[PDB]
Amino acid sequence: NSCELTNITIAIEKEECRFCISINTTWCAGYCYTRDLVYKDPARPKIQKTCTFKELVYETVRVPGCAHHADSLYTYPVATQCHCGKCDSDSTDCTVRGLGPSYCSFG
Amino acid sequence: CHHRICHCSNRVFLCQESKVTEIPSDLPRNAIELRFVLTKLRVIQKGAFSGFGDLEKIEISQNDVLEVIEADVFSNLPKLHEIRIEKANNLLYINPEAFQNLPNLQYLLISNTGIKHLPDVHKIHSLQKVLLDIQDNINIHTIERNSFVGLSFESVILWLNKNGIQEIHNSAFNGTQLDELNLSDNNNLEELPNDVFHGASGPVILDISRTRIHSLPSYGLENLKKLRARSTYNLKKLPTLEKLVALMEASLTYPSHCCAFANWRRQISELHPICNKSTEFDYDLCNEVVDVTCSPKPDAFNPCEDI
Amino acid sequence: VQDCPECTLQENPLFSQPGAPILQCMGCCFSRAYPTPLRSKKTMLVQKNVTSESTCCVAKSYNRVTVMGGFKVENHTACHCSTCYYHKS
Ligand SMILES: *[C@@H]1O[C@H](CO)[C@@H](O)[C@H](O)[C@H]1NC(C)=O
Ligand SMILES: *[C@@H]1O[C@H](CO)[C@@H](O)[C@H](O)[C@H]1NC(C)=O
Ligand SMILES: *[C@@H]1O[C@H](CO)[C@@H](O)[C@H](O)[C@H]1NC(C)=O
Ligand SMILES: *[C@@H]1O[C@H](CO)[C@@H](O)[C@H](O)[C@H]1NC(C)=O
Repeated sequence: NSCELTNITIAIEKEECRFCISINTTWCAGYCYTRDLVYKDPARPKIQKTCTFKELVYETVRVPGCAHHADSLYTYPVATQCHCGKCDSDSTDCTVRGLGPSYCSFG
Repeated sequence: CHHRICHCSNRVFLCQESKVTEIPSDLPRNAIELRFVLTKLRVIQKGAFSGFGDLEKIEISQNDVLEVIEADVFSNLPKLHEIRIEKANNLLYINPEAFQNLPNLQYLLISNTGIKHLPDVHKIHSLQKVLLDIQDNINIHTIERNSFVGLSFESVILWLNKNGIQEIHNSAFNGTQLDELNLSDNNNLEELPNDVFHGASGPVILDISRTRIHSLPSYGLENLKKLRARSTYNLKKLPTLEKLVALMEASLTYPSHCCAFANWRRQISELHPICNKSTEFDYDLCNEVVDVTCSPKPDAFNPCEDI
Repeated sequence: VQDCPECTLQENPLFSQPGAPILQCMGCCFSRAYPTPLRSKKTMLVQKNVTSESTCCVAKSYNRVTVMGGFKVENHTACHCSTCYYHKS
């Protein structure tokens, strides 16, 4: 159901410069529908969907340096299409909670 | 609620960031849930969690400096159904005495870690059905004999996929009720010994997708209902329908396989009992069905069974 | 704005008889996906650039019953959004 593309803000951490920069981009968030099976047959199926990217593209961005460090480039994924489906573990870290999109070690 | 280091809410405690160098000894013994996240924690000490009779869940995730889990670390926690160990890149050693009796364990997750060996599970003895989910641990190369016995008196689901497993010894699953076994995405895995499924009940579902496994075992699959072997390229023959008596569903690699299945019927023993009553499906155990559902179906022109 | 009902106890169409229904957790829970922050990448031996946080509608408690002629089913007494076990590849 309600899983939709929504603007978010992310944190690109520049470790050598002890700061992070914020960037708006587009990702997935919302609500999906699950059941918890009452009959536990080994041949189920037990399947649960979550809200994640159906398609994504990478974008590249200039990250300021500080005195004594060059500026650099960081490339990050951006979501084109969102849906309620399986979390794809080749590409994605499938967890309960991460540190959150805007997490920065310096603030 | 509140605490010295860890954030707290409703007897759920979260110890975060780098100021956490060890597990606080002043943690309430009425804690429902403990989470250690982003800690500079080099070790998790012996009996560290022993003695929380209220403890349902333990999350240890994203700890870069964590190298060891001591003995008897998960013990005397009668209410623990869920342990989650995620993203510890420097953790190479889990003490074989770390996992003690945990009668209520449902879910043990070890994913994205350094560990070089499966965890030792023979002292867990859970009363519940257990999902053992061990994934994205590249340094795990082999599965010993009896690697899963005593994990649970109840049947077991074993996901060992996306590891570095190249070696599976005979009787690796002995003394175990196997509902489901997923070995997929271990790319260097060439051979299942003929005695893998010795002293094991099931599997009922087996996934060997994206492995170099050359051949399936001749016995131990009398209970196999669902076989998933996608992009399993040097698996060329396969057991005859008479050997896979339970199979209802196969998603395979070589279409000729699917034609072998569509062309050999099976099914009499009439059948029973009571599905009585009074583009896909939902619940139905009537044995309504059909020759094994198989894919890829040799749809795009072409015959089957060769000429 | 898509009206996804909250995860909550309800009535199993199979398994259920008049006067003896069986209750099953079902509904909607919050999940999301965002780029993996670098600090996390430091901790991963297998890089994943996308991070996904999810929760699923599951029985927080239940009672085992036998119905219909011998089917062992659980009769869910309570529901919450908790750890997803079966959402992966
Ligand atoms: C939010 O979505 C709207 C859709 O019109 C888009 O224009 C906007 O760029 C997104 N985020 C921001 C910060 O504008
Ligand atoms: C099979 O399992 C039983 C009980 O756990 C064990 O005693 C026996 O030694 C196992 N067989 C082998 C070959 O290890
Ligand atoms: C399930 O429990 C509900 C409420 O506790 C009760 O109404 C119902 O009879 C139970 N169902 C069965 C089949 O025991
Ligand atoms: C993951 O991001 C890193 C950049 O940090 C990049 O090297 C890698 O190609 C990215 N995406 C994929 C699909 O590999």
